[PDB]
Order: sequence, then structure tokens, then C-alpha cells
Amino acid sequence: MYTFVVRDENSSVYAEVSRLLLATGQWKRLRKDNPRFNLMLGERNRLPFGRLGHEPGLVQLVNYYRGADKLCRKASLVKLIKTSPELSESCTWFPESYVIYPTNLTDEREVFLAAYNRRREGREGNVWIAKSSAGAGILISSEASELLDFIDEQGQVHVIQKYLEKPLLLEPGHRKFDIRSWVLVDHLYNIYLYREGVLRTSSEPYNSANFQDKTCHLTNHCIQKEYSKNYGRYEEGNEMFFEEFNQYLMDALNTTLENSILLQIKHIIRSCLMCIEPAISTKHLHYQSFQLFGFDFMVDEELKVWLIEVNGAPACAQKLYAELCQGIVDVAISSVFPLAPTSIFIKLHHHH
Amino acid sequence: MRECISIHVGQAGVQIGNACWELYCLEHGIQPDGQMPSDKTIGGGDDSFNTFFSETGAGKHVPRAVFVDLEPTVIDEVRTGTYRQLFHPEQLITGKEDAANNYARGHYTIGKEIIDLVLDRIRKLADQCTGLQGFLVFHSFGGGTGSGFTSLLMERLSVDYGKKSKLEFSIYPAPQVSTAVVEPYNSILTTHTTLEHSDCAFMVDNEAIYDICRRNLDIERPTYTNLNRLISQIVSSITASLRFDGALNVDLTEFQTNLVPYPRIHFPLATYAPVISAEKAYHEQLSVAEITNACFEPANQMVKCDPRHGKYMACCLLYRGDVVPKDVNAAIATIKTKRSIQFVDWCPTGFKVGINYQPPTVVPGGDLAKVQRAVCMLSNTTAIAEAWARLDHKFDLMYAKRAFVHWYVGEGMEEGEFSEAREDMAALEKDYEEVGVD
Amino acid sequence: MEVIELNKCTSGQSFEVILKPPSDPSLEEIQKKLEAAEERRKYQEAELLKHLAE
Amino acid sequence: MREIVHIQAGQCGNQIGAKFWEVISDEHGIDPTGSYHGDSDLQLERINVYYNEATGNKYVPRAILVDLEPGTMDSVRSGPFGQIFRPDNFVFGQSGAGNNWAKGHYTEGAELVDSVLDVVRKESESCDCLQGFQLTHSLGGGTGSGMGTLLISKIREEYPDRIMNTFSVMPSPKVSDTVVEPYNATLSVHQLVENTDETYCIDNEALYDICFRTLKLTTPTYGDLNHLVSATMSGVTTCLRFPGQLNADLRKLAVNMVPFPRLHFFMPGFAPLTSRQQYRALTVPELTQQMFDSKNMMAACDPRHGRYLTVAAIFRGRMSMKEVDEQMLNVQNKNSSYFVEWIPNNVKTAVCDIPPRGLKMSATFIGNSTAIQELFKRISEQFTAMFRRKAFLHWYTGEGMDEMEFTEAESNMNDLVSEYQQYQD
Ligand SMILES: Nc1nc2c(ncn2[C@@H]2O[C@H](COP(=O)(O)OP(=O)(O)OP(=O)(O)O)[C@@H](O)[C@H]2O)c(=O)[nH]1
Ligand SMILES: Nc1ncnc2c1ncn2[C@@H]1O[C@H](COP(=O)(O)OP(=O)(O)CP(=O)(O)O)[C@@H](O)[C@H]1O
Ligand SMILES: Nc1nc2c(ncn2[C@@H]2O[C@H](COP(=O)(O)OP(=O)(O)O)[C@@H](O)[C@H]2O)c(=O)[nH]1
Ligand SMILES: [Ca+2]
Ligand SMILES: [Ca+2]
Ligand SMILES: [Ca+2]
Ligand SMILES: [Mg+2]
Ligand SMILES: [Mg+2]
Ligand SMILES: [Mg+2]
Repeated sequence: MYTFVVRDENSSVYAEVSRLLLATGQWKRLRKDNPRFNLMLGERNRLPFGRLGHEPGLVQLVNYYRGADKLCRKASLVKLIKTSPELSESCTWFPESYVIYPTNLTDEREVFLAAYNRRREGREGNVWIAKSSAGAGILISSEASELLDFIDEQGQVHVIQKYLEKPLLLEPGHRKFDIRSWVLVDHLYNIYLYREGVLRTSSEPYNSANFQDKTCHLTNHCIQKEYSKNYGRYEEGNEMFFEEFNQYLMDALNTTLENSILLQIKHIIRSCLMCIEPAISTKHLHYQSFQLFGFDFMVDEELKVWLIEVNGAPACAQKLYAELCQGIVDVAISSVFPLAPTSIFIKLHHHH
Repeated sequence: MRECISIHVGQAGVQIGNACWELYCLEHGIQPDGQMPSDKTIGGGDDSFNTFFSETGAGKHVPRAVFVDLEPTVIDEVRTGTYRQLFHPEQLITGKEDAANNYARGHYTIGKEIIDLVLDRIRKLADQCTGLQGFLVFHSFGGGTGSGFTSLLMERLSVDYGKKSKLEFSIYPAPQVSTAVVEPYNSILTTHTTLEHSDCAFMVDNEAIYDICRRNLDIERPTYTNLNRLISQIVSSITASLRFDGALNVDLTEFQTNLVPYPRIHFPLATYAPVISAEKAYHEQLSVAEITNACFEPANQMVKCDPRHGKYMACCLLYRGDVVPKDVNAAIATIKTKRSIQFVDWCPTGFKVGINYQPPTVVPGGDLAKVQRAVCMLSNTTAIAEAWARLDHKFDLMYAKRAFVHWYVGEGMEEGEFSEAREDMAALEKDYEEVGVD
Repeated sequence: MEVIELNKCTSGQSFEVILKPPSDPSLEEIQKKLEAAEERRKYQEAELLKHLAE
Repeated sequence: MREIVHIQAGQCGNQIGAKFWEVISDEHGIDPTGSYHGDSDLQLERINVYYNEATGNKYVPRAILVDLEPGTMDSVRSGPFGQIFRPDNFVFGQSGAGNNWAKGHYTEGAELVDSVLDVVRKESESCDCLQGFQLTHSLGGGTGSGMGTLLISKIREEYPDRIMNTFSVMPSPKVSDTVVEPYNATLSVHQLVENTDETYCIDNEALYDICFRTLKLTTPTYGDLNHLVSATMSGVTTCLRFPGQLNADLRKLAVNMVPFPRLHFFMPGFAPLTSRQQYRALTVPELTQQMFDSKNMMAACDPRHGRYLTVAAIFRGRMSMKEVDEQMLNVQNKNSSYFVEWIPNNVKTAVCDIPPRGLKMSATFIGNSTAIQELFKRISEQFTAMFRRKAFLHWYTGEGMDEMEFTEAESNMNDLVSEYQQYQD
């Protein structure tokens, strides 16, 4: 009889996992503060890692990699890519980004203007986007004055990166989109990619001459469902799944989702996670870690894949909660705590 | 030559002291009768080993040690053990009834009535010192004597030896080798009243010694003898510089200078390798780089924690055996390019290295195998704060209900001394976070 | 990767490697604490015997 | 030399106490004449904890036999090991206590208490360092209950900083001598709440059910019930009588078993308990499954009704200490809903190599459970069923007691119940 605790009631994902665990009749839930546990579905912020693995005769497993925030923070990811030799500053799949602290607080302000002035003089597209992790608070603009002044009005660190002016548009619609890929890393540090991804599409035609109305530029499921008037027109919930998107690439572009997009996505996931493995690995640790990640990608008109951000506590598409959540109990929980296919994941082999 | 006086308090300190002085003798060639044939200066001399051993006209080499226990059972082992001849009766002090795992009992009730006695016996060893450096105090956190009486002794040593340095070897409590439920209380009470009286403290988590014995030594149920023989190897590595010719950590002052830039943060993490089972017919002898790399593995740290998620303030590498500086710097270079070693921005990113050509001595019939080279890394990491967090959390669980508090109040302690001690630990954890986190 | 302060002797040698540069209570007060706790013990025991005497 | 002074009082106290000395005297090699004849030094290691050493290498128990009538103690003196008890340590009267708490506590008992304390003082003065006292007695009679608790009050006055321990047999209507047992027990339980550090609650009903259902004894007898008490007493004291570092010294045990001064009433348990399939070997899992099972617990309380404040287990015999830890850590990690989570690691385990006579290995259970309140609830109810009608009070008012003292004992135990209740939530 295994035991587990739940310290994040707001997690729709692990709410289902805990629901499935109890359904197995071999997992017993304990109070959130009971230290005798096998599996901790931990809180998002300030998870007490230092108290794990100190219970005699209990192999303890937690659902967050300590230190993985370096990848799931806007500013942290930028610092990780520019300073990690495995990713290098010349990383070809990450937009040119800079860390800019508000003037009311190192900082890359002068470094940003330098590359900005270079584009302005070279007749090149000079549209940047500013954002932060303390937002719902995003601003798209082509003038450096507006971008910097917007950050100073706030009080948290921000990131200014190149705005993809030539995004791949779906037809009919002429509309932007992004791609969400769920990736599960187990205690052995195998990188599993969920065979099911989702396209969070914009129901508004992309307009390159008006970044003020951000309804056709930001493909967030909450923005489309609040400030977009064509929500759900082309697909249910502005969510296209791999089957449909794949057939579209074939009919329109005469290619497949695997060749044109999926190879680059799988390469980016590998590069990012392998980079930080020495820092977060629990191979020789007194406890074990696994975690679910949500990668967000952009695709331009040349079918090049760009990394946007990585989410540490991602949600799931309603249609894929059952398949994935069970997939989490199979490779992440039951792999260390076995019970008395055709995997739904794609193993990304690598050198540890 | 300046002398160092060792003080062992409680059962843990006394049994651990036994293992150390057994090892010290095998290292310096001192027989159980106190005789040392290699010492060509009979009944005198200011050699490096004279920092820990005094001499008599008869040529006996006597440890500069004091054993103190509030019960006679543990210290009686020394009086009739293999090294009974090393010490004289004055050096061993025993009471009638112990502290019953009650800090307040060892510090107040019983301590008040025997405190001045330990001091008098210590004064006697000090009177043989022409330049006393300071004291090395061995004790446990969980015991009533180890916790309670130790903090009282430290308060008096600071009074009776103001300018002298005081180091600790402290046993952090581990449920796998403990039957006391109140050890969190005692540990936090003794750290609060000892913090401003200790210049450098080497915490050893029984949980870590226990696992190293099961994993590396293949001991299914490690005994105290197993735990102490291994703890004295680490202690030997740390005190070796004071007992052998050298230039690194030659006096107790250098330990604070090289390892403790901030006074309250005086708890270095110890890491030792290799620990090899003697039952193995023969083992592939490890290299300088391999044993050095092992210093950054959680599995051989004296306190289980993740240094990858802290900031180093200092770092000493203490090698014993076949090791030349060339090999050390080569391994360090590689370890930097693969390991996550983040220093605090107000401290240099460097390593002080000490090499003693004599490889680690192994107690005949012990559990450890003879190896050609070993190393002990002393690194002051903010990651060790994980140990304070675990302990302070257990304290909060019980104290919130006032469980067991009546035992401490009944021995004369006021309840407010609990929260006074706890708020000091809250301030200690804040100091670690300000120094290590961003 | 600099080596400094190399000291060698017959029983070993010691050196330093720099990878990167940077960026009490008086005796009187102890007896008072001790005696204060001894007084509260005497008081607590006095109330016990008074309880037993009743 | 941490000596313990033993006292046994009344019919129940002296019969259980006798079997106890019979059991441990065997485990230490002491024969009925006090001569050692064992084959292991471990037998004599801590022998002085319960035995004085006389001339000619003789070992004399440190026990004082007390009763207000001669009958029971006369039997002990003629019993198996009767000759091993110090002759002077028999202190007894002739009147009897008539199963009357008042007679043992205020009148008859008071006339004899001073002479008993003269013997205690005599045994104490001989102790290099007295750990404390342990008393055996029932609470439903008059001498062991009434005078027994009078002795504790006085022993505590003369030795305020020594540990006071008792094995207290609790009455049950299923194993009852007289109807006033709830009266005597409610009066004693308040004394114990004040003046004992540790009290092992031993319900005669649990003992009876164990003899009928588990041991398959058709017609149980006090003798049969006392076999269980003998074994249990030998078990819980193993920590003291042999070389060990866990639970040794009564004060250390009290410091780790008593989180609050008044909640110091323990539930004991023993395993195995086999009916005569008695030669089969008992595995470590079985020992642990039974030792924690309610049908092996001698308080007559269902632990699954409350929560464990602390637990102390003692395993005896040559077994896998690794396997001991695994099975213990399995019971806890399989039923952590019954252990209070505000006392980390409140379950401790100790191993001993010497087993009881005729057993490859056994386990003794020592639990400070809030379920014990069910026991005080029973007594409280049986008490009030009569006291509300003042039934049988004349026996007590005729010895100088007032109804007020009953109303207070009542309220004092209902308070003790509410205390156990608040720590169960
Ligand atoms: N490593 C190691 N730990 C020990 C040893 N002896 C006791 N301990 C630990 O010390 C703690 C108990 O404290 P003790 O040292 O036994 O207590 P004490 O200092 O003798 O004081 P008293 O309460 O009066 O007995 C437990 O956590 C034990 O695990 C030992 O020999 N080696
Ligand atoms: N450099 C860039 N070029 C083009 N579009 C961008 C961009 N940066 C952000 N976006 C747009 O913003 C959206 C994602 O914003 P971002 O992920 O930074 O905020 P967020 O984290 O609150 C949403 P989520 O975490 O759910 O993906 C995408 O739909 C994308 O179209
Ligand atoms: N377990 C056990 N209980 C007993 C024994 N003798 C009496 N009792 C119980 O003790 C109570 C009577 O107390 P008793 O010892 O006879 O009174 P006393 O001699 O005046 O102290 C009743 O509840 C009996 O059930 C015995 O030998 N063993
Ligand atoms: Ca000499
Ligand atoms: Ca000082
Ligand atoms: Ca009379
Ligand atoms: Mg986000
Ligand atoms: Mg002790
Ligand atoms: Mg009777």
C-alpha cells in the first residue's frame, strides 16, 4: 500500500493523477503535512525539497525537479541560453532576447539598444515584444522608446525579444498560432514527448500594421476567449490537434508535421533539458524527481521552429487529460512504485 | 608548538573520542601503554604530535583529553579498554545519573553541580600547556548531556579562556539510530546557547554515516562501533594538520580564517572519499581525479543535502596518501567544467589544498579497506541549511502542542527559552538564505 | 587557474588555487541564570510538598 | 547501579508480583533459594536492578510485600519462590480491607503505612543510585487500590524526584469480585494521574477475552490471567534488566513516552499468544502483525478508535534486526492515520537477544494511545450508575469519607477523559 500527499489543490493535472492513483486501490492519500509518504504532488512555490528523503524506510518521489525554474522563468531562460556553452549565444532556434531591469531597481539595456539601432539603420524589421512572468501585461511595439518606458512603469524584471514578423498563418483565416508540447522527465532522466500536441490558434486575421490590438498577435487561450470575436469558429476552443494540423500541412504545404516541425521541436526539447541535467538530476540524490513541462513554439513562413517559453506547471487540453494523466502514472509513478501499448510517449534518447 | 585540548561530552562524544584516540595512536605509532618508540626525545619535545600528546619522564605519551559523562557506564569502557593505559584517572569524569535526554537537566539541574569540576580538570591540562590554542569539543545534539551540559561548558570556556578558539564535532540526530523523541528540542536549545561560543562546528548527520556504512561497507545494521570508526577517519583528516608537519590549518585559528568569513555561519560541510569495504578481496584503487570528483557527490557527505543549490563561501581539500599538486589541479579543472560550483560574489572562487603523504591509517580488523589515497573536502555551503530546516520543522511540530515541554520546565528551565532558541534558528536560516539565494 | 603559496615539507605540501577573483555573559551572569533555574525548581517542589501536606 | 525498588500490595498485587519474580528470576538464572545457576553473563549484567546481592553470592529481590490480611502473603511464602523474598520485607496486618478503598487509604491502611515506608527507606538507603519504584496492584479492591495509592503519595513525599511506576489491574464486571470495584478504581485513578510517571493499564476484561477467544481456555482463572501479566511484565521490563540503550533508565523512558504529565497511562501488548500448533516458528512479520493487533492488547481498547502519542516495541530473541526495522516501518507506513503527526518518529524499537523461557522470540508492545480513554469511560459510567443512587456508599461514609470526595473523583476522571479527547483530534 503506497501513500502520497497533495500540496497543490489548483493543479488540474495532478488532481486527475491523484484521482487515478486512488482508483488503483493501491495508493492511499495522506494529509498534506504527513511526512510518511511515497509521492509528493508538491506546491508550485517554495516546495520544501530539503525535507525529502529523510524518512527511514521510505523511497520518496516528488513531481518537481529542484532547480528547473532556470528553464521556466522568462528572464532565467534568457540568461541560461546566453551563458550555457551547450546553447551558446548563437542559438538558432531562440529569438534574439535581452534581460532589461526597470530603471527603478546584470542588465542588458545598452546591449539591447545596440542591436536595435543596427536594425533601424538596416531597413530591417524592428518589431520587438516585451513581457514578464508577473503578467496575466504584454506590449508589442516597433519603437524602442515605448518598449523601455513600458517596463519602467512596472516594477518586475522583463524580457525584450524579437517579435516574429513572418509567422506561419493557417488557411482559411490568415491567423497566427503556437504549438504546445507536453514533455515528461522521469527519475532516470528519460525525456518523453507526448504524442499529442495542440495548436492554440488565433481566430483573428493576423495584421502586421496594428500591434495595438493584440487579439490577433497573442494566441493565449484566455485572450482569444475574452477579446477575440471569432473564438471557436474554425476549431473547437481555438485548439487544433496534430491529426488535423498534419493533414493541413500535407494538403497545403505538401509536407508532414514530423519532417517540417516535429524534428526541430524534439531537437529543442533535448537541447534544453540535457543542458541542465547536471544541475537538477536526482540520479545520486536521496530522493527522486520527475516533472511535466509545457513547451511553447512558434513557426514562421519558412517552417522554422522557434522556442517561446517553457512552463513548469502547465495545464492540459481538455480532450487529452485522461490519456496523458494515465501516461504520467505509468512512466513516472508506477515506474518507481509498481502495481501488483504502444506507449503514448516518444523517447528522446540522449547521452547522460 | 601550541597544544590542543580535546573535550568529549556525553555518550556520543566519549565513544567517538575513543575511536579517534585509537586512530591517533595507530597513526603516530603510540602503543596502548603510551610508549612511542619513534619519539627520540624522552619525556619532552615540541613536535607536531605534541599538540595532542603530553609526555612523562617514563616516556608515556598521554592524550590531552578530558572525558565527561553524567553516567559512568560509557566512560567505564575506557577505564578497562585496550587504551586504558593512555589516560590517568583525573582525565575521566563520571556522574551517577544522566540527563534522561533532557537538555534542561544537563544544562541546569545536573550541570550546575558538576560544571566547575570539569573546569578544574581542564585547568590541570591547561597548566601543562605552554601555548594552548583552544579546544575540540565532541558531543551529540540529541543527548541530554551532549546538548545541555555542552552549552554550559562552552559558556564557561569563553569566560575562563577568552582568547582561545573552540571547535565542535557535533552529532546531528538521526531517527534510524535514536530512540529519543525530544532530540529536536535538545538540538535547537544547544545550538542557540552555543552559537556565539563556537568558532567552527563540523556537523555529522548520523543518517549519513549510517547510509555510508550500509552502501559502501555493506553493513546491514551498522553499530555504533561501525559509525565511530568511520567518523574518526573524517575527524582524523580534519585534525591531521594540527598533528603533522604542514602549512595549512596549522592552528585552530586557521579553521575560522579559511572556512568562516561570517561568524554565525560556522558549519562547514564535510565530504570524505573513498570508503571501501575491507571484505572486498581487492579493489580498483581510485585516482586523484576520481576521489576528488566524489567530493561533490551527495552520497559521501557528512550531512545529506544538495550543494548544487547553494553558494560556497570557502573550500579546503585535504588529501592523504599518493597525491601531488599536479593531479589535484587537473581534477579540479575538469570538475569545474562539469560540476555546478557557485561561490558567493564576495568570496574568491578557489580551493586551498593540503597534502599529507601518509595514507589513511585503518584500524586493524576494522571495516574500512587500506587505500592508497583519500581526501576530505571542507566546504562552507549554504546548502547545509537544509539540515537546520529539517530540524527546526520537527521542533515546530512538537512545540506547537507544547509536547514534552513540561519535562524541561520541571528541571528549572523557563518555557520562553524554547521560543528564544527557536527565533535564533529562524534568524540563522535567514542568514543562510540571504547569503546563498538571489 | 593559478597556484600560489606552495609550501613543501617531508610529510607533504600545501598550496592554494584561485580559479576566479571575487566581485559574552560574565561568570556572574551565568551563575544568576543557573541559580534562577535552581530557584524555580525549589519553588515547584515547595508547591508539591504543600500540596502533599494538605 | 540504577536500582529499582519493587512493591506489591493486596491480593491481586502480591499474586501478580509473585509470578513476576518467578518469571524474571528464571531469566536471570536465580533459583528458588537465590543462587545463580545460569550460563550467560548477560544474565548478571544488570542483575542488581531488581536483586540485592547477599553473602555467599546470594541474590535477594528488592521487593516489599504489603497486605492488610495475612492470607495472600502466606501463600506467596509457601509458593514456588517464596523462600527468595527477604523475610523482613513482608509487611501485613490482620483486619483486612473488605474491598473498601476508604479502609486501605484512610483507616486500616493508615495504621500500617508507616511500617511499610520503614522498609522502603531501608531498601532505598542500600541503593547506590535509586532509579525509582514500581508498584503492582489492582484498583478494584481495597488494599492494593486504597493503600497502594496511599503508599505512592507518601513515597512521593519522601522521594519527590524519583520515578514512580505502577502495573495497575483495572476492574471489569466480566471479571469482578464485588460491585464496588468502579468506586475503588475511580478513586485510585485520580491518585495515579497525580503521583505516577508511568502506569501500565491492565484491564482484566482484555485478559479474560484473550484467555477465552485467543488462548482457547474454556474456563479462565485468575492464574491464567496472571500468566499473561507475568509475561507482559517481563517484556516491558526487558529494557531495564538487560544490556540496552533504549528505554533504559525509568526517567529516559518517561521522557520519551509521556508528552504531557497527566497522559501517562500505557496500553501493553504481547506476542505471541498461542493455544496448545504451539511449536511452530513465529516469523518477524507475524510477531509484528499480532503485537499491534488489538486482540493481543491488554487494555481492552480498540487502538483504531484513538491515536498513538508514542509507541515503544521490544523484540526478544535471535532475529533479523534488519527485518525488525522493515516490519516496524511497514506497520507505521501502513497505518499512519493512527499516529499523531505532531510527534516525529514517535515509534521506537529495541532488540534483545535473550528470549523468554520457551520461546524462540517474542515482542512486547508499549503504547501511549488516546484510545485508553475508552477504559476510563467504562469505569466512569459504571461509577455513575451507582453513585447517582448513592448505592453502596455507606461502606465508605462509615470509614470517614464524604459524598463530596466522590463527586470530585468523578469530575477528576471525566476531566482526564476530555483531555484524551482533545489530543485525538
Ligand atoms: N555516531 C554516534 N552517535 C551516537 C553515539 N552514541 C549516541 N549517539 C547519538 O546521540 C544521540 C543521543 O545522545 P547521547 O549522546 O546518547 O546522550 P548523552 O550525551 O549521553 O546524554 P544523556 O541524556 O544524559 O544520556 C542519539 O541521536 C544517538 O544516535 C555514538 O557512539 N556514535
Ligand atoms: N517573439 C515573439 N514573436 C511572436 N509571437 C510572440 C513572441 N513572444 C510571444 N508571442 C506570442 O505570445 C504568446 C505567448 O506568450 P507567453 O507564453 O510569453 O506568455 P504566457 O507565458 O503568459 C502564455 P503561456 O505560458 O500559456 O504560453 C504566443 O501566442 C505568441 O504568439
Ligand atoms: N489479574 C488479576 N486480577 C485480580 C487477581 N485477584 C484479584 N483481582 C482483581 O482485583 C480486584 C480485587 O482486588 P484485590 O486485589 O482482591 O483487593 P485487595 O487485596 O484488597 O487489594 C478485582 O477486580 C479482581 O478482579 C489476580 O490474581 N489477577
Ligand atoms: Ca618527544
Ligand atoms: Ca569566544
Ligand atoms: Ca485498629
Ligand atoms: Mg507562462
Ligand atoms: Mg548518556
Ligand atoms: Mg480479593
